[PDB]
Amino acid sequence: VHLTPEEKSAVTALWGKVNVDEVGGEALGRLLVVYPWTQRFFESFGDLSTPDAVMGNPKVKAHGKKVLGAFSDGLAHLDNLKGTFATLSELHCDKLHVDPENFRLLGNVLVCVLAHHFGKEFTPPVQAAYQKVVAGVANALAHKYH
Amino acid sequence: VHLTPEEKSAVTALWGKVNVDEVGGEALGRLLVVYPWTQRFFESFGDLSTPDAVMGNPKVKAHGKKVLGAFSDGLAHLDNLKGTFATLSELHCDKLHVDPENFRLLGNVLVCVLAHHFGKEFTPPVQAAYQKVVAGVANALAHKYH
Amino acid sequence: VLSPADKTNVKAAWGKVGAHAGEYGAEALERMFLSFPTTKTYFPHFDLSHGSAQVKGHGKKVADALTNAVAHVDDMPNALSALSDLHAHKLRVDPVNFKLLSHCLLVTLAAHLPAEFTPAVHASLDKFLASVSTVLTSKYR
Amino acid sequence: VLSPADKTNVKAAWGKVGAHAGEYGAEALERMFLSFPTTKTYFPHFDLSHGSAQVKGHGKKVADALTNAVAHVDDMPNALSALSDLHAHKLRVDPVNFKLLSHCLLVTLAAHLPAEFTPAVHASLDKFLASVSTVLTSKYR
Ligand code: HEM
Ligand code: HEM
Ligand code: HEM
Ligand code: HEM
Ligand SMILES: *Cc1ccc(OC)cc1OCc1ccncc1
Ligand SMILES: *Cc1ccc(OC)cc1OCc1ccncc1
Repeated sequence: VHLTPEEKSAVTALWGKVNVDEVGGEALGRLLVVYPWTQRFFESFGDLSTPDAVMGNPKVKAHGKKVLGAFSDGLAHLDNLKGTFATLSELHCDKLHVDPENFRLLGNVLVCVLAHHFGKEFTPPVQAAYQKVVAGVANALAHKYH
Repeated sequence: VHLTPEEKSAVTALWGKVNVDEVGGEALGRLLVVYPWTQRFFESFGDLSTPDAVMGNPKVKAHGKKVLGAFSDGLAHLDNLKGTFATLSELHCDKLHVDPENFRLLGNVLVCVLAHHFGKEFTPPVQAAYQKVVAGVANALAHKYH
Repeated sequence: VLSPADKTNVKAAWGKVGAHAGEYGAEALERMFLSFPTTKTYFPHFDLSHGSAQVKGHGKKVADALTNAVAHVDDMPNALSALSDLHAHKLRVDPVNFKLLSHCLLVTLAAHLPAEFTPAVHASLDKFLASVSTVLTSKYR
Repeated sequence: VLSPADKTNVKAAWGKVGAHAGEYGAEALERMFLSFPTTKTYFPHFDLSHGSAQVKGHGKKVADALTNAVAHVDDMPNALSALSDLHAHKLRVDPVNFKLLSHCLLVTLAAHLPAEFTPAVHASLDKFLASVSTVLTSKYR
């Protein structure tokens, strides 16, 4: 996870405009609609029978916030993703057994969500900066599976 | 890679019967035949147009011996597979840019080859121990992605 | 997507497998549960001990499904519609698990066909299992 | 395996790209090239700099191929067979790269068609690109 000062600035600048109460819930929700099997890990959230039900599920929106928060922690410690996410890594690998690939999927979904909300502002270079960050969070979380 | 006392025991017992001059070649050769895109990294090896050309290719046999050797290395250092493969990891990731997923595929192909040679001798417990070893090597070879 | 040759190899080798299909499916499952314990979380109510009658029974079912697939290789989505509904809509099985059973099925195959598990057959059966896996993990109803 | 709804979503969402096809395809390629440098070894002779005329023309070819794929969505193998020879037979592109460009296509779409890029459509487009990728990376000749 090596970001040039220029990317660090653009990533920080953009994230400043992110809606911390929504983006996370939208990304988690899209993860469950685009890759249906991920719902298996969240069967206690209630109704996930349809896209609209998933996107409108309170529990999905609430949990999304935490996810975004963690990503935020990461953006504040790109110097030590592995360390920042040591706890989550044990939760997802040792306790939940989520396959490492799903971490990558959620990461790309988030990138899709960001592109959706900022449109033309989410330029090719900015995306590149972000692909690095989500790749780091994922690899850090997969530390107990990698 | 953990391998209980009984596991490491059986793993060793079986590898003792493995042909150092041919298995490597069979694994690499089947990799090229089952997953054709991997042929892209061996244009300097010669004819790989048919399964017979692949399995009979001298460079494939010769190179497979080196590969089988890296695995033998891993077996004698199951407690530090990361260190053991550090160099090969640099070669494969930073120099050749071989996507991590293929290390996993070659590893399972090796397992298939082992089952082909030992037949009934390759018991589920024996395989289970070997899946731990190939996942380790694979994760180790891709470590340049952390 | 299977090639005309692929289809010929899959039919030939599965023909070779013949009456040992159910056993092989049972063994495949067993290797999967032992090699990738996580997969067990999908069969909580099953007796997964070595040689259990449930696993053997389930293997027969799996093999019959595959034999069915082999027989409708050119129209799998249609032929496996009910099974797809079960693994994709209902059980929502992660596709990584299909790679694992497939691998175990190939391993079992390698262990029983020292005379017929040629590289080409191996390649063809690999793609075949991938095609069955895609149908069963896809929701196309 | 696409559902009738997937084809509905894909044809609808792709139809809004229309004359933008060339542009969007070029943007996806560029996004791919910057976000995943590795994908560049496939175009060693190409000028990949921002604004390249080559990248622009190529995306137009990629974009039209996808338009043709959407039209023959129920007959892809025969329809994209030539592209199959190309990517699977001649280029031997590692499947992983197809997931990368697909992701870049989705990102591009999301950034241009916010109203259309709904969860459901997002889901359908992804499966459509994965089916196209399967075909282009499979040797069924
Ligand atoms: C991009 C990487 C991801 C990040 C940053 C992340 C972050 C988090 C956080 C912050 C929590 C809650 C922490 C706590 O226990 O207080 C959590 C819990 C959890 N995550 Fe993740 N996660 C990621 C990907 C995934 C994926 C791909 C899955 C599986 C498909 C998953 C499934 C879960 C589940 C099941 C819980 C438990 C929630 C519950 O049932 O109460 N996560 N994650
Ligand atoms: C996961 C198991 C693998 C192991 C243990 C392994 C081991 C080796 C070893 C020992 C070398 C020789 C280095 C030297 O002699 O200095 C090597 C080179 C190389 N490996 Fe691997 N390898 C693995 C997987 C792969 C895969 C999956 C690919 C890609 C399809 C690959 C492609 C290469 C290439 C291209 C070279 C040789 C380049 C040349 O001589 O032209 N390897 N590997
Ligand atoms: C080669 C691909 C597979 C085939 C051909 C296949 C076929 C089948 C068949 C024939 C059944 C019984 C259907 C019935 O109830 O009438 C079944 C059930 C089931 N399969 Fe699969 N399956 C495959 C892969 C998997 C994988 C990868 C998993 C997960 C690790 C899985 C999990 C299950 C479960 C949990 C059941 C239901 C068990 C029960 O409640 O009795 N299957 N499958
Ligand atoms: C949705 C997926 C894709 C589609 C629809 C697609 C489509 C096309 C089309 C239409 C051509 C033009 C061939 C001609 O005009 O004769 C082509 C060429 C090519 N594609 Fe793809 N492609 C896809 C993914 C990829 C990926 C993932 C790579 C590699 C990272 C790739 C590498 C190439 C290369 C290197 C050429 C040849 C360019 C040259 O050397 O002139 N393609 N593709
Ligand atoms: C032919 C083929 C190779 C590899 C994959 O990835 C798992 C999929 C695939 O096709 C699956 C399929 C077969 C028949 N109808 C629809 C889909
Ligand atoms: C429907 C579908 C989902 C996921 C993948 O990736 C493995 C492929 C796929 O379709 C495969 C296919 C489509 C059309 N014709 C043949 C095969």
